[PDB]
Amino acid sequence: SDEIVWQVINQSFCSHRIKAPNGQNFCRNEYNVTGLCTRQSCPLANSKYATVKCDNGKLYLYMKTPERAHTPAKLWERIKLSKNYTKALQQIDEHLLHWSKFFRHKCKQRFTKLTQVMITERRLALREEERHYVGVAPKVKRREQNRERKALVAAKIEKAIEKELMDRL
Amino acid sequence: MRLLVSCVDSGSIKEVLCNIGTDTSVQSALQPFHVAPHLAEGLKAYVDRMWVISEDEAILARNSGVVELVKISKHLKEPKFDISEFEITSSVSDLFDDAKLESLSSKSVKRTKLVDGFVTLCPIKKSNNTFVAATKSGLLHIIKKGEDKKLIKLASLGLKAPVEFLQLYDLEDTDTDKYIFAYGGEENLIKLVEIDSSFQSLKQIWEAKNVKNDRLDMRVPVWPMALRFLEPSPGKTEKGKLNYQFAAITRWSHLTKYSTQHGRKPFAQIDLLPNREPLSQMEVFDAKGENVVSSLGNFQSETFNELNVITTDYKKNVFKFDGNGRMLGKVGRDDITGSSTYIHVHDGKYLLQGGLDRYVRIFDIKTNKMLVKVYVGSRINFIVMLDDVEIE
Amino acid sequence: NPAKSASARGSYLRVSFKNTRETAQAINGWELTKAQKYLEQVLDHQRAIPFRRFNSSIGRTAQGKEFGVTKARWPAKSVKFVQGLLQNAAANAEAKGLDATKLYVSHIQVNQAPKESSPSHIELVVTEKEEAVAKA
Amino acid sequence: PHPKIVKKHTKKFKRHHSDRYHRVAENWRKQKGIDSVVRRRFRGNISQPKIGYGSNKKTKFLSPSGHKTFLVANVKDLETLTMHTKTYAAEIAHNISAKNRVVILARAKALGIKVTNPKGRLAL
Amino acid sequence: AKQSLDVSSDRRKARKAYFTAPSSQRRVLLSAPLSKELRAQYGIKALPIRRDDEVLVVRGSKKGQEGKISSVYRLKFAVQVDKVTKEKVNGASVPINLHPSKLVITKLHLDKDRKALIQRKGGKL
RNA sequence: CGUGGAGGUCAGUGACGAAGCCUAGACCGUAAGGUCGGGUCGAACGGCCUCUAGUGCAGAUCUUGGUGGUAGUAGC
RNA sequence: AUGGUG
RNA sequence: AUAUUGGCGAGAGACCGAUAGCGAACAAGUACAGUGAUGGAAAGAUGAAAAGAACUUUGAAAAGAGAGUGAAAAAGUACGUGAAAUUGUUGAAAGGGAAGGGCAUUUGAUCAGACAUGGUGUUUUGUGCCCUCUGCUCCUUGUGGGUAGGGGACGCAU
Repeated sequence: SDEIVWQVINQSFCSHRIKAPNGQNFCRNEYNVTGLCTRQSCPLANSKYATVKCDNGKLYLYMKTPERAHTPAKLWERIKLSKNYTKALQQIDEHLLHWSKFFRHKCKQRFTKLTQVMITERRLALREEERHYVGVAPKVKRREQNRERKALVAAKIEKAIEKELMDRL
Repeated sequence: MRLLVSCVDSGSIKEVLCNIGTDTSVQSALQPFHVAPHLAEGLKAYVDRMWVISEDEAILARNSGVVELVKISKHLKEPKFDISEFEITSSVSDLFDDAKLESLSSKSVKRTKLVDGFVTLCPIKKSNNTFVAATKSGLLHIIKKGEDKKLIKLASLGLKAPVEFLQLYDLEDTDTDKYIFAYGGEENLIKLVEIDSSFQSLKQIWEAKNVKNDRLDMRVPVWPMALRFLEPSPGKTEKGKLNYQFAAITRWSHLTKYSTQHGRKPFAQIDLLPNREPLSQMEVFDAKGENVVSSLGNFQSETFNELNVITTDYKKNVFKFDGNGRMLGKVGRDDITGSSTYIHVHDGKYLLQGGLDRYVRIFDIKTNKMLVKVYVGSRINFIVMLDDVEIE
Repeated sequence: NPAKSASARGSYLRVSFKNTRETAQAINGWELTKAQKYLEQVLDHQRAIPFRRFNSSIGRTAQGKEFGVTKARWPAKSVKFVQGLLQNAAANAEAKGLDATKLYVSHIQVNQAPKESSPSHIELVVTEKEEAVAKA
Repeated sequence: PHPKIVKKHTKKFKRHHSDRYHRVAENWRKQKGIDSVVRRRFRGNISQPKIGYGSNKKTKFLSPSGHKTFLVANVKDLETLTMHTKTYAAEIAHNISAKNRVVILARAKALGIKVTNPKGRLAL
Repeated sequence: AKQSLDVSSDRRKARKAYFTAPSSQRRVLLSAPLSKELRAQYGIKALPIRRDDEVLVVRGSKKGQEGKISSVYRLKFAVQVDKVTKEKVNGASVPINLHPSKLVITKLHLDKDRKALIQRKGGKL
């Protein structure tokens, strides 16, 4: 039962966990709220869980329960969510009903964030056509510098000037 | 060979004469016989498009807004070969309107002003003197050349401007008399217009509508660049709907495969390239060098999967794709240095090439080797293959 | 400035590091042919060459009054090698097309070599001093 | 925001006699010599490390600009920061190529995360 | 996988045995692929290279150049194809070595042992 | 905390430059240490969970190598 | 101490 | 059945990776020393390929310069990487009786120093995942997904 699956995840390793330089350690699972694998956010030890996730469409609320626990290929249920931030939030705290406060409180947030993200990405889609990033490989550098140096060296550069001036005379 | 190439610098038409295998990049390879300017009228008058029904008769579309007419004849040279002389028999002038365009130059994303020019010149029908000449500005000058030896203006007609491309659907037959164009352009969905031999009457029989909003719940842009028809679709022919199939290229790299019987949306719009790579023109080739096409280029067969196309960017690249979009591969990859302005599949077994690079190039479809390369020293927008010739 | 310059190099000489060192240092900045003049005048026991560094067992000598020092010496071996360096540097210079009237020694260097002798590696870049270096 | 960030001691500790010798390095090590001056803490000598310098659990590990630091490699990794853009800022482990950095960049502005070390390997 | 107890997987061995291998064995380690038209033509895949025949170059900076082998150099595990040529600046022309795996064989040089060879593996001709 | 190798795991990173070395650059650790920015370089390498050691240097008239002062000295 | 070269 | 550091072949390693491991990865019981028994070293790496630098030049010279080859001589048989000690040059800075460290500022130099460029509304106007018709599909059959066509005016753009 689940608390064991936790404690196994809290001593042995998850395939996914991060341990940032400060003491706290993320959880890189695709499906979770908050992205920190701790007792109440780690999707692998809950058995009852709900998050929000983008499809590339709008934001499907994914839900699971104990009953499909053994049937992973289809475990997560899924719902879409409206384009009304207001109506969305009402849908979210709708489906979640007596799901404990954690998931309403947080799921709502993940919605807010991903929506904002969308909006930004929409702005940035419209901006600054100019000055893309570019890398330059190292040997590109070395090559350019040297070949240039030799370029100048080859041109004694005054002989051209004077000879052009004797020309003009 | 004997070819013609439009020289944008002097506004002339060069003729090129040489064998398969030519290159000017080295003194070793075999050399061109002849290159000639002709009838160079200046940067304004450079040739926008060119058509030759039969070897002596070639019609000029001239960016001054002037259609001319060209009589061709061989004569002694100066081994052995012949060249020709190019002089204009007929003309009809001032066919453009700039100001209507200039009023919309603000909405487009392109450069500064928008010149009026010929986006189509061709015969109708495939045995006929008729010519449908298109302008940027929407003005359709339909002009049959009278047997008087002279060109005569049949009509000027309107379009929903500007008009980037226009196509005539000949795949059925010469007979049925009622002609379909498809045209499109800036933020301008693809439109099917029809015209009677009364040549005063155009009703718009069909119009596409754009695909649904994209991943970001934003709106995909609308810019159809080029359109090539197929046969009507086999199967049960359906209520109230025209039966046609056609496929179109957008600036935004979308390949767009339209089947009317399905409806107004495209049933496949597939980006060929990463992140909105701008494309241009089009060619429909076939794998084996085979000739699958009409004389104005519409591919002949009723299933897309059998389609293969050549499309260019604005930089160097020239690509070969299937109906699905899976890239067959680049052409001239290691060679082309510049914007490739013009490409025309010839005989299904050849590839015309030329552009800003100033090398006219000729590649082979199946081998994918460069056959011919000539340095005209000019930007060249257009190429026509005249007689393939013997060399004496 | 490399565009107007000439380089002579020498390496794997067998000399004394210290003597070659100083006798290199003495001419830094001098005009070309006045330099040759010097090395000539100093090889024949006229005007010896001051040693500011290694002064043990160096007899007080008058002519050093030019440089601010009572100590100097007439080293044989050194001014030979650096002499030649000035020769070939003049060759490199002329075939370059430089101007011997502007030509002076902009850089001179010696530094040690493997091994028990004290071989040397010498570097000199002469260049033609130009009137009017930089506005601004 | 955050409290005001106070280091308690901002100068790196050096090993006794580090500079008078090269055969000795600059990484702090203790003095076990029971006679030594640095061990018995005579006036005027260097300052040992000792626990009291330990910083403030609130702002500990905070980079100055106020975020923390979290060290990412590919984009799939920074997606863990969709939640915390207000606490963690993420930077790009050194060996990343110049090919993928630009990807982490674009996507990292869309999310609105602060990348401490952009401009690494990227020109314009 | 390695089932047979008596083969060995050691890297260091197989390196040694590769660099000590005698010219007999350096014959067959040079097997080069026949081109496709030959793959069907003589009904086979790749056959040890000899001196006189004609070959085409697929990989390497030499792409598309082809010729008939001048000599074949079994000490340096190479083959010197004709008219694939460096020129030291004095005009002398040194053959670029081409390791054979990267070659494809256009024209054979058919000898009676090339006949019986092509026959032993099952090629029809 | 760090070093050498191992069993997992990051579908980790890497010729668009892995290691390594320089650094009058930055940040993090109280510290052991860590992590990034430039620079040189060319082919492997790292983080988390655990195992195992030939695992951490200022010294030993320490060993081996390289260098100096002694000094162009006593001297030949 | 054993066994050896002078 | 057991023994086995020698021989003659094999297969392997949580072994060592050039001061390690055999003493010896290389022309090692080699050069060497001893009268003789005997004692016994150091020393691996260009590159993809020698294309190991034509040719002109100073110089008898050892070397140098111009010029090329190579992706890189910033890889030239002193050759991958190139550390420290220690030395030369150029510049800084102080010094004349000392250097070094600790707490603190000063002055000089010097470096870093956002693709921040929005948010909340309010209106005008197109489009569509909105409205209204008409379907189709998969299954955890539920307060669900997926998808098409004809039209019309909640998210998006303006």
